[PDB]
Amino acid sequence: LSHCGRAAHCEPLRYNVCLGSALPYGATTTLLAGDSDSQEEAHGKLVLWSGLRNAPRCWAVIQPLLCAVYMPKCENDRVELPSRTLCQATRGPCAIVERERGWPDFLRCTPDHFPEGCPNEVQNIKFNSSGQCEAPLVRTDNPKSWYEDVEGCGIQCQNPLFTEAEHQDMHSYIAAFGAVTGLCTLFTLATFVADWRNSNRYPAVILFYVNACFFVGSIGWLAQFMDGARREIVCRADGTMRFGEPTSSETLSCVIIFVIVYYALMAGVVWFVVLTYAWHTSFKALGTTYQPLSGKTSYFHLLTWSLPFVLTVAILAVAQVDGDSVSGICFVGYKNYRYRAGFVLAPIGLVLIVGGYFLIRGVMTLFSIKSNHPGLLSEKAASKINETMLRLGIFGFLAFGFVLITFSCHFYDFFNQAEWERSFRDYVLCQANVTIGDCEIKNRPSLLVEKINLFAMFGTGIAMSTWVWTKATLLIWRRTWCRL
Amino acid sequence: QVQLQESGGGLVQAGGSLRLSCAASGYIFSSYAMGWYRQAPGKEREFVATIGWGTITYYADSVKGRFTISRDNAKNTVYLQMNSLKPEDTAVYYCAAQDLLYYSFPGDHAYWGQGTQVTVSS
Ligand SMILES: CN[C@H]1CC[C@H](N(Cc2cc(-c3ccncc3)ccc2OC)C(=O)c2sc3c(F)ccc(F)c3c2Cl)CC1
Ligand SMILES: CC(C)CCC[C@@H](C)[C@H]1CC[C@H]2[C@@H]3CC=C4C[C@@H](O)CC[C@]4(C)[C@H]3CC[C@]12C
Ligand SMILES: CC(C)CCC[C@@H](C)[C@H]1CC[C@H]2[C@@H]3CC=C4C[C@@H](O)CC[C@]4(C)[C@H]3CC[C@]12C
Ligand SMILES: CCCCCCCC/C=C/CCCCCCCC(=O)OC[C@@H](O)CO
Ligand SMILES: CCCCCCCC/C=C\CCCCCCCC(=O)OC[C@@H](O)CO
Ligand SMILES: *[C@@H]1O[C@H](CO)[C@@H](O)[C@H](O)[C@H]1NC(C)=O
Ligand SMILES: *[C@@H]1O[C@H](CO)[C@@H](O)[C@H](O)[C@H]1NC(C)=O
Ligand code: NA
Repeated sequence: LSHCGRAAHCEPLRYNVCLGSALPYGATTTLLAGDSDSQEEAHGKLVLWSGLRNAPRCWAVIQPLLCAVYMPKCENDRVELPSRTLCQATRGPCAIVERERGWPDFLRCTPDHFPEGCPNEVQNIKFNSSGQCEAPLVRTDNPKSWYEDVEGCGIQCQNPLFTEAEHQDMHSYIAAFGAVTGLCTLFTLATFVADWRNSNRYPAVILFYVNACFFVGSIGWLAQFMDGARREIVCRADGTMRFGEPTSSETLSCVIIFVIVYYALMAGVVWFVVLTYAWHTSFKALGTTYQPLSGKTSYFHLLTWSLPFVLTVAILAVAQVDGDSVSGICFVGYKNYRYRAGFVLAPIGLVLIVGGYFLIRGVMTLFSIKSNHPGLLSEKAASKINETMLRLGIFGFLAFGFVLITFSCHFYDFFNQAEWERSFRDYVLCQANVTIGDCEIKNRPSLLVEKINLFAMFGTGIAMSTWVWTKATLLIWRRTWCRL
Repeated sequence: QVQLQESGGGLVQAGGSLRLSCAASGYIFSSYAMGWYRQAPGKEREFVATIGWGTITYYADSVKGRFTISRDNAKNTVYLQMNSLKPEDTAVYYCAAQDLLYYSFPGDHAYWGQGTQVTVSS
């Protein structure tokens, strides 16, 4: 019962090798190959298919299928047809063909072309070619790392869009900004603990907690500069980039770093609004020793340490923690930029309106004192008010601009990341389209924009530490040195 | 830097009146906000009253009504007129002279006095 043979005139095998494997027969036909009418032409069409040498999971199941349709066995004026299971085994791994161009009519599993349950002479042939992937991709087995319809390989950990030198330059930029920001916030923490007995008043001690946030946030940024520490945070066990964390196949070094960075930076950002409110209500009672914040201290912490906690947990719940090779940390919204609109631009924008409101309102009250009471208090007192008004002015200008910078950088990624993703996809297609049978990336993110965006981040931490850059703090450390 | 010196404290009976004063050794009396505080031998420092630039004044809940605060800009002295004293008012009343922006910024300092005990007998 030969449901698997069809009448055809056997021709002599002009090629005794199919995709790098020996053939146990010596007769073929172009009957099954509807796109070619000659062995030289069918062999040429196999060169085009050879581009699928990448993405091993499809190359392993399509090799037998091709050497059974283009170079099938012919004996006694009879050609052997491929089995239907041999054809079904290619629709899954090789779903990319249907996307890029579409399968040919003679390669679709049809009963007239691929009957169910037939012997295959190619099943006895050993194909040594396992499948090599281009430079940007890397071999991996876990399905959660495969590039879109490229089953068998994922994106290498080191960002393919930037070179080794561009990675080294960015790391030096972060090592420099991270160290100064870490040392500046530490200087604020030290001056507070050195005089904690008096500094622990809350209209001012809030600065201690803001610098504490940006300090811890800087620790997560500087963690990458350890031996083999960045590879543990950004990479996976197979050698591909991290994304969609948390998972169950990788470690926790990525989600750990993210919580240190996102929670600390968001906590310090909301501390800014609490500070502006504290300044706003303290100025209303200026001129007296009355404390309007006598019973609002605990309420401040219960609101500043819980908001960033709900936000962080929400990100972990939707699993949008990604890893970047250039920055050296794990953050939210790297892969899918939409999430960075609600978990970054939304909290930052809100603290700019409410925080900026109290900031402007607080200066108005400080400006009314100079006008409502002229000549009552002068000398040092008058200088302290103007110097504080100027200190709050340069501070709001600085925060307003850094938020403008962040919104500019985010809108830049919102507008071109889709195009960036196309560029890399087309770059992966040409590599197999030109070589087997030079490429260049069309568009990539701007490193300058990334630095400008980090400048607004690190700049905020250094701006928070400038509030203790006074002559009064210098005396605090001059006293501790004497007692030593 | 200014040094304060309170006076007028002493033992008194319930329902009586007392007048405490706070003299500040130093010409800088206006550029500093001042107020009265009290601390019992087993309690934290409690807020009493304060005086602003004009008629602005703040009092505690258990103090408002009975206490009265007034300043003498010329004599660099702040007064606290206590009336109808209750035994629960027994405490060492202190006098603080702090910078205007003392609460909001760590660079500023607050200067306190020695305090005077005021005991009320039932
Ligand atoms: C505010 N600064 C942001 C600026 C943009 C940065 N950024 C987005 C990103 C995108 C992906 C991704 C996109 C599409 N499919 C799979 C993965 C993964 C991580 C990503 O950030 C680690 C990239 O530089 C790109 S674009 C792109 C691609 F088009 C193909 C393959 C890439 F590796 C790749 C990478 Cl890496 C992130 C920081
Ligand atoms: C994703 C990357 C790595 C692989 C790219 C897949 C490429 C190699 C695939 C997608 C579409 C495929 C083509 C689909 C249709 C045909 C028609 C056939 O008569 C000649 C081969 C040819 C032209 C195939 C050659 C290989 C091809 C171009
Ligand atoms: C003073 C307050 C109101 C404004 C400062 C907060 C802004 C500038 C800070 C807080 C957190 C910072 C983000 C933290 C992390 C990153 C990842 C980095 O790869 C790109 C910039 C980005 C996205 C930062 C943008 C700037 C940022 C949002
Ligand atoms: C440049 C203008 C600066 C705005 C000042 C910030 C204050 C405004 C308030 C912002 C908080 C709301 C959150 C701001 C989010 C707006 C960005 C947006 O809608 O992107 C949508 C993307 O998902 C589409 O890709
Ligand atoms: C959760 C992931 C990581 C995010 C960390 C959250 C940010 C926490 C930052 C700061 C915490 C503030 C705690 C610091 C509290 C210090 C108080 C102190 O030491 O003074 C007392 C003595 O010195 C005087 O007797
Ligand atoms: C294949 O090449 C020719 C036919 O194309 C054949 O004569 C020869 O023996 C074969 N060579 C090998 C190494 O099998
Ligand atoms: C490259 O891709 C195109 C897609 O239009 C396809 O037609 C072609 O066969 C591929 N290979 C070569 C060598 O062009
Ligand atoms: Na044919």
